[PDB]
Amino acid sequence: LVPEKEKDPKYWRDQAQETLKYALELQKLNTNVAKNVIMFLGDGMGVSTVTAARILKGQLHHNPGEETRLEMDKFPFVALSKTYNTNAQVPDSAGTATAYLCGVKANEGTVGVSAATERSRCNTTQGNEVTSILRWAKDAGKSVGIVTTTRVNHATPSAAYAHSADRDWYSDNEMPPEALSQGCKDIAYQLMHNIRDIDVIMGGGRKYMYPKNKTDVEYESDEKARGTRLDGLDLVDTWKSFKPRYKHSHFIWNRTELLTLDPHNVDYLLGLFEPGDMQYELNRNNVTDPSLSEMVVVAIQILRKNPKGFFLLVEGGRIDHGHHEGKAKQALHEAVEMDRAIGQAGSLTSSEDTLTVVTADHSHVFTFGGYTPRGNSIFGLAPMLSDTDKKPFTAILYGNGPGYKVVGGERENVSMVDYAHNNYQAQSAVPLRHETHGGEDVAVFSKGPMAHLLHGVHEQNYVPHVMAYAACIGANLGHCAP
Amino acid sequence: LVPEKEKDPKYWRDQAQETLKYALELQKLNTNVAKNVIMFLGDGMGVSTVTAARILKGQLHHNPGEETRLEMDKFPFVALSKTYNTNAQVPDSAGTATAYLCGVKANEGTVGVSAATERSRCNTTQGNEVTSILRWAKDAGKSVGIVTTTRVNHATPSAAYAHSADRDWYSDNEMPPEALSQGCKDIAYQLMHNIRDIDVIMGGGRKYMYPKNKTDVEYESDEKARGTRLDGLDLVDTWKSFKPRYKHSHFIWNRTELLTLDPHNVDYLLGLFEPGDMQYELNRNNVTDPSLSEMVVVAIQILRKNPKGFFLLVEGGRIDHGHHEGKAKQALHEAVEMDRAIGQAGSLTSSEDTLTVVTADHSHVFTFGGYTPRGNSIFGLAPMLSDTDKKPFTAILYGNGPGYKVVGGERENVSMVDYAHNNYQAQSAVPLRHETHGGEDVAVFSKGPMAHLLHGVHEQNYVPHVMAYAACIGANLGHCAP
Amino acid sequence: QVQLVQSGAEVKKPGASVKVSCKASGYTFTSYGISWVRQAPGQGLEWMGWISAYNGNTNYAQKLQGRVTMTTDTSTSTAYMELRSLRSDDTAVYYCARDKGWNSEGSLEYWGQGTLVTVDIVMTQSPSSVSASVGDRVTITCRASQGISNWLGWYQQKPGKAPKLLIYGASSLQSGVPSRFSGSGSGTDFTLTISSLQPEDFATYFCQQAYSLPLTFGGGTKLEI
Amino acid sequence: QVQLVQSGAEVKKPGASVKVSCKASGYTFTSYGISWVRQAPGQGLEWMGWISAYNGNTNYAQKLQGRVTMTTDTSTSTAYMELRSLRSDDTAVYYCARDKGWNSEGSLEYWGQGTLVTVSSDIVMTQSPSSVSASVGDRVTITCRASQGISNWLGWYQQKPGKAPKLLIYGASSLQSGVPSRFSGSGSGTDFTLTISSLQPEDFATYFCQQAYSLPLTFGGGTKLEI
Ligand SMILES: *[C@@H]1O[C@H](CO)[C@@H](O[C@@H]2O[C@H](CO)[C@@H](O)[C@H](O)[C@H]2NC(C)=O)[C@H](O)[C@H]1NC(C)=O
Ligand SMILES: *[C@@H]1O[C@H](CO)[C@@H](O[C@@H]2O[C@H](CO)[C@@H](O)[C@H](O)[C@H]2NC(C)=O)[C@H](O)[C@H]1NC(C)=O
Ligand SMILES: *[C@@H]1O[C@H](CO)[C@@H](O[C@@H]2O[C@H](CO)[C@@H](O)[C@H](O)[C@H]2NC(C)=O)[C@H](O)[C@H]1NC(C)=O
Ligand SMILES: *[C@@H]1O[C@H](CO)[C@@H](O[C@@H]2O[C@H](CO)[C@@H](O)[C@H](O)[C@H]2NC(C)=O)[C@H](O)[C@H]1NC(C)=O
Ligand SMILES: *[C@@H]1O[C@H](CO)[C@@H](O)[C@H](O)[C@H]1NC(C)=O
Ligand SMILES: *[C@@H]1O[C@H](CO)[C@@H](O)[C@H](O)[C@H]1NC(C)=O
Ligand SMILES: *[C@@H]1O[C@H](CO)[C@@H](O)[C@H](O)[C@H]1NC(C)=O
Ligand SMILES: *[C@@H]1O[C@H](CO)[C@@H](O)[C@H](O)[C@H]1NC(C)=O
Ligand SMILES: [Ca+2]
Ligand SMILES: [Ca+2]
Ligand SMILES: [Mg+2]
Ligand SMILES: [Mg+2]
Ligand SMILES: [Zn+2]
Ligand SMILES: [Zn+2]
Ligand SMILES: [Zn+2]
Repeated sequence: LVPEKEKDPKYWRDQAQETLKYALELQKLNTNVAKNVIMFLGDGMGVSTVTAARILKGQLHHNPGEETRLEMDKFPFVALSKTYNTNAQVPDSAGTATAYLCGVKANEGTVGVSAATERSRCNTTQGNEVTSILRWAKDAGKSVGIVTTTRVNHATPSAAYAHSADRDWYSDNEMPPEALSQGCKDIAYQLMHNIRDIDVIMGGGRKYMYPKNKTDVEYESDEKARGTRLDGLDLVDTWKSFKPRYKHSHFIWNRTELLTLDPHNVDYLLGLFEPGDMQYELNRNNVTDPSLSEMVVVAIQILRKNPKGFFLLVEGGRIDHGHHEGKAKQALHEAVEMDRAIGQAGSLTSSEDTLTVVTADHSHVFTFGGYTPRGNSIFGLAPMLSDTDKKPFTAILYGNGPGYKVVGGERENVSMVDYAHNNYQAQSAVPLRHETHGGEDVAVFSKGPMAHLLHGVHEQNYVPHVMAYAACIGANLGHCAP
Repeated sequence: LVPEKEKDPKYWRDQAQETLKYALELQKLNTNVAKNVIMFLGDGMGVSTVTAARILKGQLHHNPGEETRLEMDKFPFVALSKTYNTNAQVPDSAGTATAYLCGVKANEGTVGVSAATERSRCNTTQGNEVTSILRWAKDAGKSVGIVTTTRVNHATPSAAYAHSADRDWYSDNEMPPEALSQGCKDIAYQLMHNIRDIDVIMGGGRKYMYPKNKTDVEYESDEKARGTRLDGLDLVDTWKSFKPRYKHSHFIWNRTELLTLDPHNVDYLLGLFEPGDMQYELNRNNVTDPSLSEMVVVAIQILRKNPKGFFLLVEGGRIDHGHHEGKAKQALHEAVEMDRAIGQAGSLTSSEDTLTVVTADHSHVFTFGGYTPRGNSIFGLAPMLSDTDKKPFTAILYGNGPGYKVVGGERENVSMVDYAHNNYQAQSAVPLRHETHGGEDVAVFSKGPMAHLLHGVHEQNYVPHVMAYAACIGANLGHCAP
Repeated sequence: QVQLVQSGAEVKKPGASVKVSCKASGYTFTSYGISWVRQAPGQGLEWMGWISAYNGNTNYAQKLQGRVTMTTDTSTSTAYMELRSLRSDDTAVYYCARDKGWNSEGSLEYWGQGTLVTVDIVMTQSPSSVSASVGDRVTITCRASQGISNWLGWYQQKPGKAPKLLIYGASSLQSGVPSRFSGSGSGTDFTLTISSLQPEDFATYFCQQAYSLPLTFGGGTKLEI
Repeated sequence: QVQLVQSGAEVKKPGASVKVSCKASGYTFTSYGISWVRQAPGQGLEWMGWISAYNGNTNYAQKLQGRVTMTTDTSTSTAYMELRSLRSDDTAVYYCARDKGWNSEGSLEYWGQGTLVTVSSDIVMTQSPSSVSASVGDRVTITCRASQGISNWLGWYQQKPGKAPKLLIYGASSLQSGVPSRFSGSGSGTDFTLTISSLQPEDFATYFCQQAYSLPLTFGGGTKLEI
């Protein structure tokens, strides 16, 4: 494409000099106390995903896209994190979530416990629990908040309040009778019972809070949207009954109410907008379901009232599902939505007393390449045909997954199908039903006070040990000691 | 598999606290003048390659390998570089080399010129030439060294001394008559007739320096190792004509002569060890071929004599050739050798007045990960069979390349063949003759004086300018101003 | 440090009004509210209301409504409480107390010196009076008429001194208190345990709930020697 | 800055040795070598040798070998020449000069104030013309030719009457820092050119071309640019 303005060396020299001047002025370190901490988390957002999301965001506004900047690319400090588990070489969701939320690496499939426990065994989790950064923040007088686009009792958010030996125990319906006999409790019970004064909770998973065979308010005729609890306890009713009678609790469940509320008269909020996982960004309903940006804005406005500060945990957790199913368009669109939410949240707060950290838990086997020309659509074909079987191939490819297609001995001719659709699955090397994770290191972006302590290549469990250092919470209180 | 010492949370907490203490002590910025500059360059070394190399290096010493640290992982500061060209979305070698060696982004396929020149056209080169950092170092009185495992006139090294409109013009034999008729020179001629005071040269490409049909020295009977110049000009002979008669010039061509020199009695050194590209690390010979570590050590010992500093450019460019063929073992072993060379060079010099920068120019579509257990061999099978066709699959997979095998209508059954061989090609999704590049951002590791100016996610051409600022050379001399 | 100071003793006659002032120093005045507590001679603590120093919203007890007014002045950082139509049973010690934080206004952390003036969820405490020797272990139980979750606080009062906060939330120890004291229980039954007894730990203990207005204090357990 | 100072005049007698001292200040003494140049009254520059201040290795001209001794003392940072068996044609002006850097040891950058001593297969460098005349504001060019190919090792010096020579261009294409950009140099191999595009009243002097290819170092015959 080669725009005219880029044909002069002076343009690049001036750009580099301006970048140098900014980086030289940045030498003044910020040694304030992080009054507020915000942690953005993208499930399965490696480096290739970030680059593809940047290109897509640029091209959505009729640009080549390569030169554009994401809202997380303006974060001054960048580091790399190793994501291996104690038990596994390729990471998982629960173990990594424990690593970067509690500060201690653990096995796979176990939430909120150390590495001395064994998966799916109740009588080995006693005395091996670990407390997450949410508990440290709440014990210091700060507010706590959880915003997710997935279930509130999914692995990534539940690693902050739950101590369970299995991540598949969503409710007592999924727990085997042996675990019930030995006294274990499902994740929803711990969500409503472990920390009894969590201010803002937002996400899906509305069918794990109701007794069995209870019709849903939103979907009347859907048989999969009914309740699943075998106790007979209404968990939302319990949640409304654990708070002082002179305060306000709402339990909104759609977008009209979320827009109607004013944060100046709300103290506790519980939003369950979907029976299970919230819908994709491209499949979302405008009228009845809110986006991540609106939920983040309302949560920030509610939590901003505390003079001691707040700790907000935001998850863009549909990237992992979009990659697992094998569709790249969806996952890139939730990456773009996550970036928009980051920008909206950063607009409200001030960088002088707020530590913002964007991170990921692992990466996938997503790849893109093939000598594509400048300005080429990221979902388009490669410029040259294959030189072995004489067929076109797309730029986006997967190491494995359900995209592996072979029609009678030869791979699929891409020109016969609509590769620009919303539900198109790119071709892969080995056929599977779900594309696996990846062992690559992940990138951690950070800005705010004491954000320069994330510099080199380090372990994952180092992330929650520096934030607690900046806010004078946890076990190390030497930042603001005399 | 879950070592005992890792079963206790105190271990991880103490590790994190020690890391935090080191990061706190690191707050004392280093603002000295970088007398020496060393630039390590891994061709096609992305973010999956470096972690795979770390695992392989750990496992070579009978360890799980995930926790082991490479010599480049001890570098305090890490940044990210965007690697797009002004003509292509997916980068190349020549354009990126121009970007990070001259400070100006250029077209795809042209070395040393700006973006205003068209490929394979010599009359657009005039007036559009750009000088690299090597000229800036030489004009300040510093020493100059180029050490490569590929040809000395390959794209990556030639982007520092040559201004040509095509990469494929290695010699006048390879240039079209129309280009020769216009007074346009090749790269081998420009290596000797552009900077006549390059101190140390190490690499291959001995058949581009001799007249046509001239027998080689190592390979007498090989007809592929003969000379290629149609001009009849002996470039090795004319290299020992532009230097003072009271100096010392040697022209060694094997390892026995290299490990017999006295660096206190050598001023100019040229080493051409192979007719073309130097052999792989697994295929290297004991006696008549030196490794990268020995060459780097000798080059540093020779360049260390200058009381004004030196600039050394080390290029481990066989990783790209290993990846292009689909052989992961060769590429990973080349990366390990590059890391060993980095360690040796760091041992020789001192970090108080030397700026060491390890970087890469692009990345490939290499991926690995199949939910492999801890301690699993990086070249081993995945724990579970495929869900669809019930066949084993390896952990290492390529997006596209020559590894795509389908025998009769079904993909290859890996359990039949020797998947641990030196020349085994992993399976891929698209059948091609050569594995392509990738559009991912690359990682830049930095250490030394003023090494903290590479902090965020930036462009590639920003890299040289910082060095020119740290060494007080080039167009920005504001570091030495009183 | 944080310190609250009140005026001197005031003697009045029935019908006349009385004003009590409380000046606080050591913190940002608008960030915390002020509660007013009453203690009759020989009986337990009684609650009148509080006022927030940020927005000025006030809450008064139902028993004393129509006679208590509360004002705040952030310019001089003072809180005033005025009572009207004094009766023969209004003689008592009035305390100004400060809450702990944002959402914890049921836990009175810092207390005033106490001004002497001369003219629902029922909380039960057991035992009425317990006697023990030095170094022993004692346990005191507090029961609520309704489920109050984990909203409970334990206070200690030595004779002639203001109450001191020991445990808030029935399981969390206040900073500056020895780890010897322990609190446990939840729902309807709560317990406070002292593993080792010392000569400086003989006083009267109260349990107060922060679930629903009005705030109710326990009857008091006299831990004698 | 860097400055070199010598001793006074030496009125000698034939057969008596003479010692010349040169003290340098403003830089690290051991990092640079010291060369010695001679100029007869009214004739061109002549080279005697140099000595390295780091390792003490010395090079002497073959014509004057067996009579010149060069010593260095890093404690007081001085360089000494001793000359023996003085002849009737040894009266001249002796200069101590400092090289430019590590490998640019044939380019004499800083020069001494000159000591006037009164007694009782080499590459031949040709320079043309000899007595060129011009006026203010004009453009002039001077050519220098070597007997052998010397690559780009050539330097251009300017000397006014009664003053030490000054380095202008080194490498035949690089302008020395502080020199006005009016002067230009070009050429490689055998023939080289030095050009002044706009002449100035303060640029009337004698110009020399000196090669740094092989020992002994040879100076040009000199071109007298008169007004
Ligand atoms: C969003 O949720 C609110 C719940 O408060 C819905 O309001 C109810 O709507 C039903 C209509 O079937 C009425 O019968 C109820 O009386 C309403 N409740 C209240 C408190 O107003 C609202 O309709 C929902 N929005 C949408 C678009 O469905
Ligand atoms: C893959 O599909 C394309 C699109 O149909 C094929 O290209 C067609 O080839 C037929 C051969 O007779 C032509 O008549 C059509 O005009 C072509 N269409 C286009 C759009 O090019 C292509 O041949 C297919 N690949 C293979 C290997 O058969
Ligand atoms: C390394 O290169 C040197 C070149 O200098 C080789 O030395 C030559 O060896 C041959 C053997 O036939 C002799 O005829 C030459 O006279 C040697 N030359 C010199 C200058 O000594 C040396 O043999 C090479 N090493 C190996 C292992 O082949
Ligand atoms: C892929 O190859 C493996 C062996 O390399 C096959 O496994 C063997 O199958 C034979 C068939 O009778 C058995 O007798 C052996 O016991 C199996 N195991 C081994 C270790 O040889 C496997 O069946 C092949 N895949 C398919 C789909 O046939
Ligand atoms: C847990 O229970 C199982 C079965 O009841 C038993 O085999 C196991 O030993 C128990 N765990 C421990 C630590 O004893
Ligand atoms: C929903 O909102 C999107 C963007 O806000 C808009 O493009 C679309 O037209 C709206 N309606 C439907 C039915 O998607
Ligand atoms: C430059 O060279 C090309 C051939 O490569 C020729 O077509 C073109 O006319 C030339 N341009 C000029 C200005 O001579
Ligand atoms: C020499 O080469 C052999 C293989 O030919 C290899 O095993 C060995 O490691 C090499 N080095 C030495 C010192 O033997
Ligand atoms: Ca909904
Ligand atoms: Ca060889
Ligand atoms: Mg998740
Ligand atoms: Mg290369
Ligand atoms: Zn994940
Ligand atoms: Zn996943
Ligand atoms: Zn390549």
